[PDB]
Amino acid sequence: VLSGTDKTNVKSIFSKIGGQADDYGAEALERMFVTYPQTKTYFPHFDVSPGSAQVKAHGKKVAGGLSEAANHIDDIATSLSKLSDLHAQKLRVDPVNFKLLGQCFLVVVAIHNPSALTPEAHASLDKFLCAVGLVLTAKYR
Amino acid sequence: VLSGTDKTNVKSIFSKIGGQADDYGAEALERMFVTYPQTKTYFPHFDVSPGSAQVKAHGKKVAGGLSEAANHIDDIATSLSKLSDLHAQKLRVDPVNFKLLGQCFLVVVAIHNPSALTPEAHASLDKFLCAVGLVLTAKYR
Amino acid sequence: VHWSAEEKQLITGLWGKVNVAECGAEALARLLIVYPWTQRFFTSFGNLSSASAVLGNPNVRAHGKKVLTSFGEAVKNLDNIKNTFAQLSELHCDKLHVDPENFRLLGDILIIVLAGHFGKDFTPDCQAAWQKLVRAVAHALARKYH
Amino acid sequence: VHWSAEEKQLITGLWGKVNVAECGAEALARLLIVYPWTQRFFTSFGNLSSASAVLGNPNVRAHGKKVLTSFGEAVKNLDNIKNTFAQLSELHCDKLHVDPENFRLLGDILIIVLAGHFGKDFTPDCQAAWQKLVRAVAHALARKYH
Ligand code: HEM
Ligand code: HEM
Ligand code: HEM
Ligand code: HEM
Repeated sequence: VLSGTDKTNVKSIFSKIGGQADDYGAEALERMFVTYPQTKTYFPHFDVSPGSAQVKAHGKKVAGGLSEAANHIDDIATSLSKLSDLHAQKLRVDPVNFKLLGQCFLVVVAIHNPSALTPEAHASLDKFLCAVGLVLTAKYR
Repeated sequence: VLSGTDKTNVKSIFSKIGGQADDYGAEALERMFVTYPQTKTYFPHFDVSPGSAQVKAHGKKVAGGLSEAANHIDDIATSLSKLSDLHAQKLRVDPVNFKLLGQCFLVVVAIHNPSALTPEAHASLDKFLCAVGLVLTAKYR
Repeated sequence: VHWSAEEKQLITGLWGKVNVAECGAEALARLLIVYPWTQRFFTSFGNLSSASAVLGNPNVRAHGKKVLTSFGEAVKNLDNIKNTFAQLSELHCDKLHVDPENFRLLGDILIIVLAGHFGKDFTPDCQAAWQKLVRAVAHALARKYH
Repeated sequence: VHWSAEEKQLITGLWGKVNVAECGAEALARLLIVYPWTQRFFTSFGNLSSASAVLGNPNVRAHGKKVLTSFGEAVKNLDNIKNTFAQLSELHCDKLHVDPENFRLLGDILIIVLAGHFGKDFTPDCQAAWQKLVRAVAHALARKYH
């Protein structure tokens, strides 16, 4: 449920990818929409073509939540509590979908920072990402 | 993460299937071994043939944990804390496997008690079962 | 999939006694209620959102019955399970964009339905044949995911 | 699966530059470490149990390289992806009893490997072709689950 060793390990990678969060947030969704075309069902009001400023504008807030959840890694569920309704209550998002974005999110850090993502970091980050996807899918359980 | 409505709903079904727990525990594994032959990899020291008293003896303790976890539905992780090492640390059980047993477990209650398992009970029981499978797979996260 | 002689017996003998209108509606209602995200696919059906809303919706009964009849076609063809769901695969995959993992969720829920309804006659052997089928069909809608 | 002309280019052009011994060992080590339950399948390899144990095991390097070469065979045959993994399917399914969902876990981890290793040349289009392949292969080991 997130050991002390994973924590001082996830606090660590987010202070190294800090001022790039936002750009990785743009590229993350963009890769998602290309590699998993189905995810576009949810964003029909957007311009989704490679390059969009809505997509840029959106990725800047997805990074937002991530950076934040990392600042409050002891209390991730109060930190993200309004976002759990949007995704589960209102928009009714298939849970399989949280894996896909997170997966895309790792691809991007590995591209721009091959050496932050050691095997072990890959481990801590991977359980942090789908402890974030559990807070956002919480009301289904 | 288990609302007050799911709770007074899971406390309810376990006082109705109370003194049959044990027999449903035997039949549960038995169905698992027949419908998912792979699960027998884990029990090579057992006699697994339809009828076994090891299988009967084992099912009596799997019911055990369940009944117990229900008695302490506010603190399921302290209730089951020694069982999480056995399954995750020592025996290293594929997590997909917790779904299969739980699925078999619902089949058995629906057989012997068609009317306890309304759509709604089916819902409360289904989130209770894989909050139990999360305590037992906890050390992988 | 390859089917045994004795496997077809358990499957066919049991289909023979199933009320499609009853189960059809159980299967679908339970899906909507146990996995509330499946709800967004069915918005044209007016209000879902509460267990009782789901239960008293005429669309849920009518759609439900159609779904089950579909499994009918599998009981009938046993060897030809692709080719029979080809057009249905295009629809679920290409038009709707239902993630395949929900096809498993509907299979499992179906077994609970037949389980509660048939009691002791859902023997373990039979439940194993039924799983082999529910998995074959779910696999045969996956198809159009290439 | 049906492949486009331009799809084979991205796939084939990129295979051309991959170090199988390097990645082979990354892919397998990461699997063992990120999903520690995959560990029980490899007990014949002596100690696993700690990240550094996994890293410094000669078996992990040798096995890893074999796994990747296997994906090689897919790059080569693109149209014939079944039939080429048939014997390998029997082994993973019939003898070992590896649940198919782990084949997906190994695919995803492979993409992270190629991602970190190729940097900016792992364009989004390319990552989409690579996913189509990793999924085709994973599907082609499922096979013997009927
Ligand atoms: C991985 C973790 C995720 C995070 C941190 C996240 C974050 C957010 C945020 C911050 C907002 C807007 C909040 C506001 O200004 O009120 C949002 C909206 C939204 N999200 Fe997510 N999201 C995640 C995953 C997903 C996934 C996987 C999907 C499905 C593909 C999804 C679908 C949507 C949609 C359709 C909107 C609304 C669009 C709009 O407001 O214009 N989200 N999300
Ligand atoms: C669904 C919830 C489960 C519960 C409540 C449960 C409970 C238990 C209990 C109470 C024991 C023996 C404890 C003792 O006396 O020290 C045990 C052992 C074991 N479990 Fe589970 N189990 C569950 C699921 C599973 C699953 C899904 C598998 C994999 C198929 C599994 C594999 C094993 C094995 C191999 C043993 C040891 C055999 C032995 O001690 O002779 N368990 N479990
Ligand atoms: C796994 C077994 C399934 C079978 C055999 C099946 C079969 C069918 C059938 C017979 C139809 C109606 C035929 C037509 O109108 O052309 C249909 C339509 C539809 N199905 Fe499925 N289905 C299955 C699973 C699912 C799942 C898991 C979902 C998603 C939750 C789903 C969502 C839909 C939707 C949204 C429609 C169209 C509804 C409308 O037009 O109002 N189905 N399917
Ligand atoms: C998805 C892509 C995969 C490919 C292409 C692949 C390929 C291979 C190859 C080439 C061999 C050795 C050939 C031989 O000795 O006959 C092998 C054996 C083996 N594989 Fe896989 N594999 C894959 C995934 C997995 C997964 C997910 C697992 C489970 C965690 C696994 C477990 C094993 C085991 C236990 C052996 C035998 C090891 C031994 O004999 O010491 N493989 N596989």
